[PDB]
Amino acid sequence: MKQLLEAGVHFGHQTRRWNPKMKKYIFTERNGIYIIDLQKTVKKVDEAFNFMREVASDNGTILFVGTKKQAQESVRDEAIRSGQYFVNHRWLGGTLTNFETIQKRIQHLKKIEKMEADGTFEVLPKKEVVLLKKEQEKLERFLGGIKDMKGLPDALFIVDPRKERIAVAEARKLHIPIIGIVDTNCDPDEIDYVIPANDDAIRAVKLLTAKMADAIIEVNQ
RNA sequence: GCAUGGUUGUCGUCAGCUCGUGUCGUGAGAUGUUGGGUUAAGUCCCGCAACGAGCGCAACCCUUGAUUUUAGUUGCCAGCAU
Ligand SMILES: [Mg+2]
Ligand SMILES: [Mg+2]
Ligand SMILES: [Mg+2]
Ligand SMILES: [Mg+2]
Ligand SMILES: [Mg+2]
Ligand SMILES: [Mg+2]
Repeated sequence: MKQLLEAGVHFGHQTRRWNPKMKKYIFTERNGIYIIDLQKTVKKVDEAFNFMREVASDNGTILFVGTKKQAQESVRDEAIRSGQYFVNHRWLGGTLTNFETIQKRIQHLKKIEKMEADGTFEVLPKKEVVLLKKEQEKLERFLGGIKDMKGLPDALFIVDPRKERIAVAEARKLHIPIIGIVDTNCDPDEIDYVIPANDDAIRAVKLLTAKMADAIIEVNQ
């Protein structure tokens, strides 16, 4: 939470595309670009560091959502390190609300990645070549890291509520508390523990999400 | 045969018709099944608030077109004598 470390890149978005209810975090606007106040950020990042206290205390599960283009590389590595669960590519509709039917796809993937190793690897001459191996990559590229999620997630960590409208809407309905990095165009009401920060910078996203890794890997020892 | 069972024609071998869970809408409804390519084909790919499934399409069946082993009778006659 070093203010100098945060001072690297935390700008925001243009003036034309700002949410009027983020004005609390706006400080020292510039020519055509808003700049968010770092003083409140370092204060507010503490709660998200300390709200995530309880959720991971009992070996709970957390979900990372990184559909944004400058997010997949970070969230993938943040969750594999901590033994957590992540989403990189498009968020499947009803991943949480219609979570019961997702297991069928998950169990299907587990079955398929068993036959070439444990069962009859060769069951068809070339049918499995064109269809069976083609679907196993199709399933993993969307399911990704949630393939070992035993139950409903305990908390969510998103990076862009404007680009994760499906996720934030279907997590509120299921009453799961979320933490996320919001920009000058996002909405703070939807998020529980707001972290006003830039989302467009690769380093800025990696800086903040790396703190969450150390936060969770502390208790689970 | 306007009380019915069974059987059949026709649109038409046209490529469509629905369902489970989820979501949007006060509601009838909607989505999936739409959008960009491709195909004989909702046949397949990419995207997508949807994820999958069933009956259909395709294949599995018969027949014709090339060829190997088995078998020489009532079939055939290479090489033969009649
Ligand atoms: Mg009649
Ligand atoms: Mg046809
Ligand atoms: Mg419809
Ligand atoms: Mg189409
Ligand atoms: Mg063809
Ligand atoms: Mg079909």
